[PDB]
Amino acid sequence: PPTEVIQLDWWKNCVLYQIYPRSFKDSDGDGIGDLKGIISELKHFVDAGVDAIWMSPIFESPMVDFGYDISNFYDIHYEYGTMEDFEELLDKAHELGLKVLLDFVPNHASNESEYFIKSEAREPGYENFFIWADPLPNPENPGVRLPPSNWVSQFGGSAWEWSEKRQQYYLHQFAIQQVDFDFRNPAVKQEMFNIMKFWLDKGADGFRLNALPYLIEADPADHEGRYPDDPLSGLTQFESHQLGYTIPLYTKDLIELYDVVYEWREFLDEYNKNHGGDTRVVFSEGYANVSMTMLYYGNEDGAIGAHFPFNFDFITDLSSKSNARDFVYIILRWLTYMPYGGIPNWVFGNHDNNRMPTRFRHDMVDGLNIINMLLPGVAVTYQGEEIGMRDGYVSWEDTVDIEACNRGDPDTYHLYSRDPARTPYHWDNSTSAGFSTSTNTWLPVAEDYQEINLAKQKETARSHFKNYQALTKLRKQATLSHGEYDIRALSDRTFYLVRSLPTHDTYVLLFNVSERRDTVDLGRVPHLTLPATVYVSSIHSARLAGHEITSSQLSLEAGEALVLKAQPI
Amino acid sequence: VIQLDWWKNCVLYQIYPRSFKDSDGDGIGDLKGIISELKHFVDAGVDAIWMSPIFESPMVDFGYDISNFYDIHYEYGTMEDFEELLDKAHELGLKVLLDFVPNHASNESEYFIKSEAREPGYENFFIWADPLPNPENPGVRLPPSNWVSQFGGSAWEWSEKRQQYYLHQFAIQQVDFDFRNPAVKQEMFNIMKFWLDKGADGFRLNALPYLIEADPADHEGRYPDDPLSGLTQFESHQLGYTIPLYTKDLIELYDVVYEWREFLDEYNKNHGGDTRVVFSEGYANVSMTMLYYGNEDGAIGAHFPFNFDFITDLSSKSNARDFVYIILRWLTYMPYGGIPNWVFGNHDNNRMPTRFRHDMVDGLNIINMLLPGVAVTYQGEEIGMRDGYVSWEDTVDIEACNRGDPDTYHLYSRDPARTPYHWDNSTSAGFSTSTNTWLPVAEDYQEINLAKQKETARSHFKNYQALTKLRKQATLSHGEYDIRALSDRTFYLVRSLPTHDTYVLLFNVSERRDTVDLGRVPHLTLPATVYVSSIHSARLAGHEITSSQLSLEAGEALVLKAQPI
Ligand SMILES: OC[C@H]1O[C@@](CO)(O[C@H]2O[C@H](CO)[C@@H](O)[C@H](O)[C@H]2O)[C@@H](O)[C@@H]1O
Ligand SMILES: OC[C@H]1O[C@@](CO)(O[C@H]2O[C@H](CO)[C@@H](O)[C@H](O)[C@H]2O)[C@@H](O)[C@@H]1O
Ligand SMILES: [Ca+2]
Ligand SMILES: [Ca+2]
Ligand SMILES: [Mg+2]
Ligand SMILES: [Mg+2]
Ligand SMILES: [Mg+2]
Ligand SMILES: [Mg+2]
Repeated sequence: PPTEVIQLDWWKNCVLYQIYPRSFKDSDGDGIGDLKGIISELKHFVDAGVDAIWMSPIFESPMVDFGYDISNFYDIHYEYGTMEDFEELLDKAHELGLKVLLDFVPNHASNESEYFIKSEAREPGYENFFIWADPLPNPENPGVRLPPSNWVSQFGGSAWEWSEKRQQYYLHQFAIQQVDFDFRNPAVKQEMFNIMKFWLDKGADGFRLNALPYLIEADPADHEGRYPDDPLSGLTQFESHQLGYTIPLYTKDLIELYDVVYEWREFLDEYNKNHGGDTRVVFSEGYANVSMTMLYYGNEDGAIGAHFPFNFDFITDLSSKSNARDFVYIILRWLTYMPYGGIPNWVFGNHDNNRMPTRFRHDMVDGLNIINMLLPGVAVTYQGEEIGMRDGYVSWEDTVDIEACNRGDPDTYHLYSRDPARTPYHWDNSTSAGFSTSTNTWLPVAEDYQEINLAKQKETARSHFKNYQALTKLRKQATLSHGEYDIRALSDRTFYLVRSLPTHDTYVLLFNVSERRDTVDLGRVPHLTLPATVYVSSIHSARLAGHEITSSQLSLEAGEALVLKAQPI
Repeated sequence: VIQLDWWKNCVLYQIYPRSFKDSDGDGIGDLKGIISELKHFVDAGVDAIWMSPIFESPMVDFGYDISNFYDIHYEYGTMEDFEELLDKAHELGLKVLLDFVPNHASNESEYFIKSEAREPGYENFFIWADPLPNPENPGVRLPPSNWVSQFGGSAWEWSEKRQQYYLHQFAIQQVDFDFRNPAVKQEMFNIMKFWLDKGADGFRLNALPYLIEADPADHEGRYPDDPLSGLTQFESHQLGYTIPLYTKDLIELYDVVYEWREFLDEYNKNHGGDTRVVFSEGYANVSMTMLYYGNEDGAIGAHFPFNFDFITDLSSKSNARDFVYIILRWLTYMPYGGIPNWVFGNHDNNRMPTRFRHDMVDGLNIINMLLPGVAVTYQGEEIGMRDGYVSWEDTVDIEACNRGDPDTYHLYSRDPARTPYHWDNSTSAGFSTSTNTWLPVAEDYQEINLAKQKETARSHFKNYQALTKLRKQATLSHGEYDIRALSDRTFYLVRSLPTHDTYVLLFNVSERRDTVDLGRVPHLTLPATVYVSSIHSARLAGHEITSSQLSLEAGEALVLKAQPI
C-alpha cells in the first residue's frame, strides 16, 4: 500500500508568491494598486494553489524607490491604504489558510524618516544611527572637498552625500534618499528587533530581508582612521560615477553582516518559542557568489541564519542562451553547495529583473513553472509568471525607476530600468487589463494583455494558469513533498527531473529547452516504467493531459515540456 | 560484465621525453632512456603512454616547433630507437601514442621555406597577409590585425623574403598552417598514416582550439580585429588584451577533427588489431570542449577531449563542495556514451602537489583512479613530484622568455613542471649520470624519488600501484558513482555495483580536522576495511573502520572496501 508520510512544516515546501502591490490590483481608480485590491483577490492565491504571499514594501514611503525608501517602518503607505486595511488583509488571508510575509528593509531609511531627521541634527540617541564621515583631508588643494572614499552607489554617483546642516557626508549605497544605518550601533540593531516584533505582533508570518550584502562596510578603525577606497575594476567602459568602476571589497559581503542575520534568527527562534502557532520565518535577499550566499543559512561553527537565502540562479546564470546541460548544472549548484538539512528554493523572477518568458522564450513558460514546482523545496512565483506575463514596453517618458533615471538616458535607460517587470497585472481583457477601471495607470499596461490575461486562461481549455494549478495541486502528493529527486541531461536539448518514492506514483519532467526538436530514449529515465500518462503538457504540446506514452522513443518540439505520471517504484 | 575496449578505462601516462631518462649523459632525456624504463609502466599499472613531441625540431618550444614531421629528433635518438621503443612497449602490453602538432610547423620546416619562397603548391600552406598603412608614422607598417600570440606580441611576423606577414598563434618560429587549404589537410592524413603504419596506437592532438581563424573573404578582404578585453592590466602586446573571437574555437575547426576520426575509423577497419585512438588537447569552455567528442547532428570526433578541470578550476583554494561541483561538470556535460577522463597535470602547468598541497597527493591520485573512465597521469604525479626551482638564468621556456622578465618570468614559466624525473638519490636523481641537466633537478630529490618510495612500507607510489590494481575490479570498470560533500572540508565518492564490493573515497581537502557521520554515505555499511590511506593517515591498509563518526586530519584520504550493495 502507499506509505503514510508526516506533513512538512509549512515553510519547507510552500509555494511562495511575490506580490508587487503597486501593480497587482487597483480598487479605487487612481492607477495605483492597493491593499483593498489585494484583499479583493486573496481568493486568487487559493485558486492558484499558493501557500504564502510576500508583499514588496507597503510602509510609509516618499516612493523615490517605490517603497524601499521607508519614512515610517510602523505604518502603511497612504496610496496602498491604512493599518486597518492591513489588519483586514492579514485576517482575511489567515482565514483562507494563507501565510503573509512583509518586505523588511533593514539596510537603509528614507531621508524623510524621523531616524534621519534626528541623526542629521545630532539628536542624542540618533547622531550615530547612520554612517557619517568627514571629507578626506586634501592638503594638496585645501579649498577642494573630497568624499571619504571612491565608493559608488548601486544607483550611480558617489555613495557619499554632503549634508550642509551636519557638515558631514552620509553613506547611501542606494539613492541619495536611502541612508545606510550603522549596523555597528547596538541602538540600530535593537530598532530592527523592535520593527520585526511590531509586525509579528500584528500577525505577520515572517519577512523577506532586503539587500543584506550591503549591511556593513569597512570600519575606518581598520584603515588608519579613513574609509578605504574600494579597489578599481580596471574596466575601460566605467568612469568613477558609474557602477562597475569599483570592486565592492569594503562595501559588500562583509563577514560581520552574517552575525546580524544569525542575531535576527536567534530573536525569531525566541519569538516562535514564546508565541507558538505556526513558525514565523525569514527569507534573505542577496545577490552574491555561492559561498557568500550559503553563509545566510548558517556556518560550519553551528550558526543558524535565514530559513533560506533566495536562489537567484534562474535569473543570474540561465537564460534563452542556456542548453539542457546548463539547466542541470545550475540546478546542481544549489543542491551541491547548500548545507546539510538546508531547504532548497527556486526563484524565476522578481520586481528587479526581466520577466521569466522575456529572459527565456514565450514557448518555455510551462517547462519553467514545472521546474519550479517539481524541484525539491520551495517554489517562488513572481506576480504574472502563473499566466506567462512578458516585460511591458516602457518609454523613457513613462520610466519612473530611480535606477534608470539615475544611471540612464533616452539611449541607455532600458539597460537599467526594472519598470518593464512592474507593469500592471493582466486580470482580463477589460480597460487596463482589469488592473484598474481607469486608462491612467502608474506604469503602462503591456500591449499584449488581450492575448495574455488570467480570465482568458481560466476560460480556454489549455493555459499557463491551468498548468500552474495542476502543478501546485501535484505538490500535495507525497512524491513531491517527500520523494527523491534525480536530474540529468538526455542531450544538449532535453533534460529529465524525476520525483520518486517507494509505493507512490513517479512523476517525470521532460523539457526540451532548445530551439530544435529532440528525440530521446525514455529507457534512460530512471524509475520511468511505460506505459505512462501525461499529467501536464505545455500549452502547444501534441500531447493532452491523459495522453498515454507507450513508445520508448519520444520526440519533443522546441520548448515542449511534459509531466508524466508512472506506476510506483 | 562485457570487457571494455582498452582506451575506455586505460591509465594513460604522459611522458615528457626530455626530462624522463637520459641514457647517454648529455643531461637530455632520450628514447633509449624511455626503453630502459618501460618496465616502470608495468610496475605502476599504466596501460598506455603518450610522449610529448619527439620529431625533428629546432627545440624553440622543445618539440612543438617541428621541422620534419616524419623523423626523430637527433638529441632523443633515431627512427631505429623509436621502432625498438614501440616493439618493447607492445611486448610489455603497453599502448603508445604520439604528440601530433597539426596547428603549426617550425619556420625551419621545408613546408615553410617552400611557402615563403612561393614554390608552387605551397604558396597557401600558411596564413600570408598584407600590411596595413600606419596612422601616426607612414613608414612603420601595421599588421593585418590586432591579434595577440599566446606567447606575447603580435600573432603576425613580417617575412623580408615574401614581403607579407605570416600568422603565428604560438612562437614567431611556429607558423600556422592554412586549414582551408585541402593540400594542408591531405598532409595531415599523410603524417598520421606514416606513424600509424610504424605501429603507433594513436595520437594526442595539440592546440586544436587554434586550428582556424576568420576568413578575410567574410570581412571584405581584411582580417577582423579581435574584440578588446578592456582590462587595464593588459597592454596591446600582452595575452589578455583581446578576446579571441576570430582566432580560437571557430566551429569549422571541429569539422577537421571529425574528418580525422573518419580517416582513423577507416584505418582501424582496414588494419584490425587494437583500436588506434585520438585524444584532443584544447583549453576552452565546457560547451566548446564537448564538441570535440562529436555533435548532436551525429558527427564523431576524438575518442575524448582531455578534461583539464583539476588544472583550471580546482586548487589549494578549493573546498569539498568545489571539488564535487567541478567533478560534476564533465559528468553533466559529456554526451551519452562518452568516456570521462581526468587530468591532474601536464608539461604546461604547475605540478599537482604545488597547485594543491603536498598532504593532498594521495587523495588526488585516488580521485583520478576511482572516478569513472580514464585516469591521466603526468610524469612525476605517481611519486608526488613538486615544481622544481628554476632561476631566470636557467629558464629556457620561450613562453617565460617572451612574456616575462627576471621579476615576472615565474608567472609564465612551464619549466618548474619539466625538471628531470626523480628515479633515485644518485647524481641528478638518477635521470642522468651527468650533473649538467637541460633543466636543474628539483632540490628535494633526496626526499622525493621512486627508489625511496619502492622501499618504504607506505608511499605515494605504493598507493598509486594499489589504485591502478583496484581499477581491474568490476566496481571501478562498470560500477555506478555517487559523489557529495559532507561538509566544506570533506567529500565522498562511492563506486557500487550489485554483488561486487563497494569502494568509498573519503577526502578531507581542507587544512583542518573534520569529523563526519559515515551514516550519511550511501551504500557504505560498517565494518569496512581501509584499502588505501594517505601516507600521513593514522589508518593503515587492513585497518577496520567500525564507528560511524570519522575524524579525518588535514588532507587525509581513505579508500574503504565495504560489502556489496
Ligand atoms: O537593482 C536593484 C539592486 O538592489 C537590490 C539589492 O539586493 O534589490 C533590492 O534592494 C533595493 C534597495 O532597497 C531595491 O531597489 C530593490 O527593489 C530590492 O529588491 C538588487 O536587486 C540590485 O542589486
Ligand atoms: O601555455 C601553452 C599554451 O599552448 C597550449 C595550447 O593547447 O599547449 C600546447 O600547445 C603549445 C604550442 O604547440 C605548446 O607550447 C604546449 O607545450 C602544448 O601542450 C596550452 O597549454 C596553452 O594555451
Ligand atoms: Ca549598509
Ligand atoms: Ca591556426
Ligand atoms: Mg489604487
Ligand atoms: Mg538591474
Ligand atoms: Mg640523453
Ligand atoms: Mg600557463
